Amino acid sequence: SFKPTISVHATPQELSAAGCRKIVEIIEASGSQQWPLSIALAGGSTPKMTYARLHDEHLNLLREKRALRFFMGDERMVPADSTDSNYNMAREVLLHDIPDDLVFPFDTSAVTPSAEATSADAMRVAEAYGKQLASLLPLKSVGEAGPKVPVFDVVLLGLGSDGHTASIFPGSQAEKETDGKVVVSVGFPSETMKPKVWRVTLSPATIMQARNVIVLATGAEKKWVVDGILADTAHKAPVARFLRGCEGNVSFLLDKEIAE
Ligand SMILES: [Zn+2]
Repeated sequence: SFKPTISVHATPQELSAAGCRKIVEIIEASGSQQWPLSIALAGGSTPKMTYARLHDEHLNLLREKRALRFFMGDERMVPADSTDSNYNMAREVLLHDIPDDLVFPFDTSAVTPSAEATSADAMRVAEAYGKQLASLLPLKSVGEAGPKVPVFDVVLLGLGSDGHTASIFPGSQAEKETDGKVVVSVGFPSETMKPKVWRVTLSPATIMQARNVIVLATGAEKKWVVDGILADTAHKAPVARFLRGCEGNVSFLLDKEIAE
C-alpha cells in the first residue's frame, strides 16, 4: 500500500534545511541532461525558509546551472505584489534572482484591489495555467487510458489543520478532480483557514502524477492530518489522504509535535 519516507526535525532551521537538501538531492540525482526539472512551489512560512536556503546556498545551481523550472502549486486570487500572494512570497525570498524563462506564476493580472475575485475569475486563471502546463511539461495518461495530465518532477506541499493541502479544501469540487480531466482546479478556503479569497490549485489528479511529492508540516494541531493520511483504513479522512495514491515518491518532513 502506502509507503512514504518520513523524517522528523527538531527545529525550523532544520526542517527547512532538510527540505532544501531533499530538493538538491533530486536535482543532482536526476543529473544535468534532465534539467530543468519542473517544481511546483507551495506558500507558507516553512516552504519560505526552504526557499531562502536555496537562494543563500544554491543560487549557482539554480541560476548559472538552470536546474529548476518554477511553477506554483496553488495561488490566491490577488495581485502578484500582494502580501497574500504565494508567488510574491517565493519571489521575495528566491525567485527575484531566477531567470525569467524559468519562472511561471499564475496570471492574476486581471485581479485588482477594486474587486474581490470570484470563482469565475479563479477558473479563467486555472484554465490558462493548465494550458501553459500542457505545452511545457510531459503529459501522462491517468491509468494508461485516462486524459493527459502534466507530470511535475517535484511538487512541494503544506498541510492545514483542516486536512487540506495545496488549495484543495474539504467538501470541495477540486477534491473530486481525481480522474485527470481537470489539471488546475479552483477552491475557497474552509472556515478555519485564511485569507478568505478564491484560489487556483493543482488538482489531486495532477499531484498524483508527480514524480516526487514533498510535504513539509509542523504543529501538534496538524497531527490528526498526518495520522489520517497514514492510517490503514480511511475513517473520517482528511482531504490530504488522496496523497496515498501518488504514483511518484512521497516524503513527509515533520517537526517533533506533528510526528509523535
Ligand atoms: Zn537575492
